[PDB]
Amino acid sequence: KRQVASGRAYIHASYNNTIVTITDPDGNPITWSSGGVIGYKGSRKGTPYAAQLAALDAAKKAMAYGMQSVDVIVRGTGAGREQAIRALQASGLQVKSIVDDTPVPHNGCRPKKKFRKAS
Amino acid sequence: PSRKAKVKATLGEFDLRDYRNVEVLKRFLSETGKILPRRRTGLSGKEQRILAKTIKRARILGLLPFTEKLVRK
Amino acid sequence: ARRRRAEVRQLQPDLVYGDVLVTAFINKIMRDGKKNLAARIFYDACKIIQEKTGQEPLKVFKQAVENVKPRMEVRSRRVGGANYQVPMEVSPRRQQSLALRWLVQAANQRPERRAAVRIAHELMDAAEGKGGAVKKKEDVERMAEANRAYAHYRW
RNA sequence: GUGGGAGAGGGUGGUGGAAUUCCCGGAGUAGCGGUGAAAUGCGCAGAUACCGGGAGGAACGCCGAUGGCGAAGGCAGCCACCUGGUCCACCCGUGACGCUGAGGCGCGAAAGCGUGGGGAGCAAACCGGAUUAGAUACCCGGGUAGUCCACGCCCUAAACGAUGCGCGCUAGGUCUCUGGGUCUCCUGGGGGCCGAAGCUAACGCGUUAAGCGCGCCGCCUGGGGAGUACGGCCGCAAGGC
Repeated sequence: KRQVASGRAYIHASYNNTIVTITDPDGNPITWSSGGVIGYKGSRKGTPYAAQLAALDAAKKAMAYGMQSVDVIVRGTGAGREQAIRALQASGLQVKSIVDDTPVPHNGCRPKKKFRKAS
Repeated sequence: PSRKAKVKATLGEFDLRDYRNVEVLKRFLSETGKILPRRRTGLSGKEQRILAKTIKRARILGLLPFTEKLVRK
Repeated sequence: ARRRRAEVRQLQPDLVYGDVLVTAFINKIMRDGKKNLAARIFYDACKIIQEKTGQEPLKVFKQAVENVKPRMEVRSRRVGGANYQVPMEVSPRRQQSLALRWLVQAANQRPERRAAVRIAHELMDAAEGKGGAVKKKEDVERMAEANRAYAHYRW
């Protein structure tokens, strides 16, 4: 209930869950969805299907604020990130562009054991 | 394969030491602020080693990026 | 079947409709190789589909099979610990085997004392979209598409 | 000596951007997180996801190598200063000034110790969740010392090429780093691979020797008891020799 139309869609994939946040031309979120927002509670939350549903839920809800066109921004890798980038393209919203902006350090903090054994 | 074109050949006689030639330096950067490997820069161990310092110097001055976002995906 | 891809036994068409699919169904009714009693039952039934139904039996039959063929089914699978039920298509071949089998099964699940009738009535119900046969079919699809989350284990 | 050169060699000061955490503002709801599944945990005092601002600590993506430097330990953002080693060309100067080296002295990863500072992330101990027959573990959530700095101490290691240093001599082939040249290759120094002769128990080594020789140092003498006991020396202690 503002009527935006043009905006951004942040897809935050991960090996545990996917969460999409839609925003206005300059960052402030309009609506957000995830694997939890919808049914799924544990492992299920990750799965590409969930990512899909969540993507859609995100668009549908954003359709209300009158959204139409969006720029997609993918962050991270995980259980079905592409499905999300697809459910959007189909959701109805015209996807203006998909862009990987997954953060990466130029080597700063020692990661937790679980993510070390590398170099 | 990486047989598209050596950045070196696709260019003139430049001073690898010059840290302000944004024009040419920008040529050795990936589709991100990343410095290309010799495989693609067509430079040599020594040349390529001098580029790095130059491309890094240029980054501090703000002329060259440290990293750019990827489009498509 | 480790070596070949075991080809399908081709059946001799019906001795009345010259339809192979029919022989198949008759073979699924048969038990202890008493193929005569089996053939009879299916024909007596076809004549029960003629009376109580002004339609040609053969078309009622094929119609039935059609509604009873599942198009998606769930197949178990071990994936990291638990045994997730992966949903997937059903071969054209397997669709038939299941359809016919299910019909005869549900048919023999009916009450009417006469074998030939249970088949007659089951087929019809199946055509209309009702009956124990179509139950299982719709139950299967329901099972899949309800586990359509683990479908990324495509198989 | 003169002249060319390469380098994460060392020390001091400065400084750049990415990311994490925290804090502030904005917009925004109902979950986030995590696993084999879970739970603890966090979140309506509004978390997660998103935008902007700030503070702080630690590390330095790509380049990056199959690479380079150092005696070893070890050393990688960029900048300047201070500083070590080392190669090549010219053959110009001294004229055996050489080699090795018990003891000495110095350096010596990590952990650890003392005083003070710092503390974002990580994380012994510890506190919880789960798994299990039990779980003093592996997995998950927290978390102190510590990890960072300074000054002092400790002196160990699979401190490894498991191969002491120097010199001479003994087919080549191939890739590579760095210098010279008459620069489709020759020549010098370094890093790899394959291999002559030869060596080796074999594996393998083979101009970067584990080959053929000489000089000097260190070390071994069946296994366990045992790197223990005792004594001595060193250390604040743990402990070391």
